[PDB]
Amino acid sequence: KIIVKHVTVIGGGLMGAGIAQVAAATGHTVVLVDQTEDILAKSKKGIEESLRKVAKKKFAENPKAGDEFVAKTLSTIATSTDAASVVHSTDLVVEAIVENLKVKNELFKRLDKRAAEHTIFASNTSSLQITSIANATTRQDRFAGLHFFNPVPVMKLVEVIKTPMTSQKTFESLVDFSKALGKHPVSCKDTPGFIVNRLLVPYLMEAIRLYERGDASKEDIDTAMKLGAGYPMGPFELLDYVGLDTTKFIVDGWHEMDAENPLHQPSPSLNKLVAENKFGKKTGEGFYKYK
Amino acid sequence: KIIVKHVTVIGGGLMGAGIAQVAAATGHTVVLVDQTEDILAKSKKGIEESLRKVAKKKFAENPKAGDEFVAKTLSTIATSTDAASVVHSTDLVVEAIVENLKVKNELFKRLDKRAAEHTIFASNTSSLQITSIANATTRQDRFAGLHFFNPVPVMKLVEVIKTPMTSQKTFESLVDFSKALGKHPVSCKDTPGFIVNRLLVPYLMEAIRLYERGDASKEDIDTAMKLGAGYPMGPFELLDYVGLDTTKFIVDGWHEMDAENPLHQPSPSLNKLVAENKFGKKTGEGFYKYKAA
Ligand SMILES: NC(=O)c1ccc[n+]([C@@H]2O[C@H](COP(=O)([O-])OP(=O)(O)OC[C@H]3O[C@@H](n4cnc5c(N)ncnc54)[C@H](O)[C@@H]3O)[C@@H](O)[C@H]2O)c1
Ligand SMILES: NC(=O)c1ccc[n+]([C@@H]2O[C@H](COP(=O)([O-])OP(=O)(O)OC[C@H]3O[C@@H](n4cnc5c(N)ncnc54)[C@H](O)[C@@H]3O)[C@@H](O)[C@H]2O)c1
Repeated sequence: KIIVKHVTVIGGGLMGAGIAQVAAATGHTVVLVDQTEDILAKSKKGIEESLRKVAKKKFAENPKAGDEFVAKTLSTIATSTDAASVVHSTDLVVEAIVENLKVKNELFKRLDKRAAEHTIFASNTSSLQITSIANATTRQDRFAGLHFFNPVPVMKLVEVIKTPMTSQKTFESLVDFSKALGKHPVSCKDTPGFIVNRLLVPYLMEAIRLYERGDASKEDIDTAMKLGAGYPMGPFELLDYVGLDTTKFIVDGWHEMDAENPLHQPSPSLNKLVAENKFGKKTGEGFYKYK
Repeated sequence: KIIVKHVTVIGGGLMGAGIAQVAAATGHTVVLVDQTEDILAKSKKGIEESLRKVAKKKFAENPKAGDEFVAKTLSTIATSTDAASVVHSTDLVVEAIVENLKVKNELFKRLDKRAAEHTIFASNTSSLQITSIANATTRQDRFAGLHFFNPVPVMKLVEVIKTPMTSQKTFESLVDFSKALGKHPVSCKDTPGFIVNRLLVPYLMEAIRLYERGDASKEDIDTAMKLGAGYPMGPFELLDYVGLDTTKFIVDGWHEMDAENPLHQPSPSLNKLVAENKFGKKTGEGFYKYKAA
């Protein structure tokens, strides 16, 4: 079996940085790749700060160990601005760059030529057909989806997306890697939305349409789902938390792919908020105003 | 204002008994109504067993206290087989009987003649237009929906449904009553599913379709929604928990009113289980099998 040990994470953003951190924390050798030295420096800095925040807690009764732990985990993460030079002998490449199909495909088409034979390619894409990226290579049997959830270092779920061409060997390798990260992997075919978003987003859009219809206030709907369905956050609180722009992008995609399905119909309210740059918590305002 | 003190609860089933229990526990005088003295005896007995179970846990440091609590609550719950015999002096009627329009309308059409003038009529129905029931009476301004959730004694939410004719006075009165019960009322128009079921049920159906479509197993979908979305129960565990027959019933209704809507298309797997009398935890088998206690 191909036991993933050396991992190459391309993209030091919210997800990429978290992926790199959990891999390193769990004993894997990591090379985090991004476009500039500045982006990388900031990315690794946030990883350190996150690790320290946790250490200061579990190592109160021994500050020494705490710092050794952080230094150790942080020392097993390398950085680079040239992915091509790092994939020569990497066991796994996990991509988490800008959500743009053209950019992603060029990336892998290029990497496919440098990566070792056994190297597995995986995308953390939320709204893109894994197959639409696996065909940019001649490594389809070792290409798959590995979808994580933010905050990566906390969220225990990982969706292992297998395409019709993905081998069983590649699948089990990713399932074992997921468990090695201390995650609980589930399986799903290469369908839009996979499992979570496919069943969550459309529900959130329905929550918005109920409001636009004037049937109930945003506040009551949120209260209804929390007390009534036991959800951690009401649909609008969650919409703001995950980003209104992010949500809109996913739904618009499914809409352009099947403009007939009533579940993907655009929301006037959602568009207006995205228009006037109100993306939710990350912008200080979405359906609700924050801090 | 007219504060609800006397409540007539019609239906001693799962929902009704719970409603009576919470109302009586919070200081309201209650009359539980059902078809036979036996059914009523069984319901009130179930209310006692529930109160004593809550007592042993709350008054563990003083069983005597817990016995007084139970006895006091149980004492303010009278039982009658004909509601018309007590509504002339009740403040609110909360109906929770079989889910059938004709039966409900016949019930309220007749109670309308006994209930005092100030009496408010409320239906706990899940799949019927409140308005449809209200027009069986000439008291539409004092008619509304008061939708609870099982187990009533635990679930804090209560949906107060206002029809175009419900008066502001009736609405406020029901909201206050909701708070007096220790619940949290939310407002919604008389639309199919109200809030919770309108957003919950269609989602449960998509879960089933995702599975029947063979994109993922039931087990992984449940795991995915529990860990990825933070839900207490995965879609298939919740389906089995609320009732596959209860669910199929609600969806068929919506499907019937708007047959072209894809969101209400029937589930082959759901129908098959329902047809085989596999209703979920109620029968020991739904999408999953359970220990027939
Ligand atoms: N945004 C979310 O809420 C979310 C949640 C789950 C999964 N995702 C998935 O994660 C990936 C990135 O999302 P994010 O939130 O981490 O993004 P982000 O914008 O925070 O970070 C992406 C990083 O990629 C870098 N980047 C862009 N193009 C690159 C290229 N050609 N090569 C190398 N680095 C490049 C950027 O400079 C940036 O630092 C996407 O594939 C997306 O579908 C996003
Ligand atoms: N099942 C749920 O989870 C749920 C949740 C919310 C609301 N509801 C609603 O609650 C109501 C009852 O549901 P339930 O689960 O409590 O039912 P149930 O089957 O447990 O009990 C219904 C009770 O109504 C009585 N009944 C029938 N016809 C009657 C009549 N003409 N007069 C007086 N009593 C009569 C029966 O004898 C029975 O004891 C329905 O309107 C339903 O849509 C159900």
